[PDB]
Amino acid sequence: MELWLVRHGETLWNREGRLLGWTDLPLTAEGEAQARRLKGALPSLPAFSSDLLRARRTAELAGFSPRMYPELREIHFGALEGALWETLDPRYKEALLRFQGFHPPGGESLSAFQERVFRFLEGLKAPAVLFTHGGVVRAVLRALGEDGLVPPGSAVAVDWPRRVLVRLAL
Repeated sequence: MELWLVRHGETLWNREGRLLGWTDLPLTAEGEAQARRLKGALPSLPAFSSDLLRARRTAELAGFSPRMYPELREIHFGALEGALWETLDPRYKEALLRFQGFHPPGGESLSAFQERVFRFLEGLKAPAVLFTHGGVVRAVLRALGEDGLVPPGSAVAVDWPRRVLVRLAL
């Protein structure tokens, strides 16, 4: 199934290297500019979006009218929400880089997070555009044997659950 995964535009914490999960931060002005540049560049397929403001806003500025689904949320960081990556305990930093053995205090385990993400993808019947988060895009790309680091406000199309089709960044 052709799926477009769109990472929302820049937020202040995305700039400052701070963990951003369920904290409902808004897009910065450049984040909004990135979202607007997606309008007309993405296929006009039905859209779905995380219910977090930054994702909803990105969908809107991109010219879409998404349905809101919590399953598309970034992973909840719990007590690590907003945590400065610089002072993050190396134990967490390493687990985040490897994308394994990570369960932030009071947040979601990486296993529960990826299960709800992939479960959601399994429920799609036709190609669609998913406005979501970096963690979600990374989970999908990694499962497909590619690294899932993409820039904010960019998109990647995949032929789930087989391979990646194209990476769109502008």
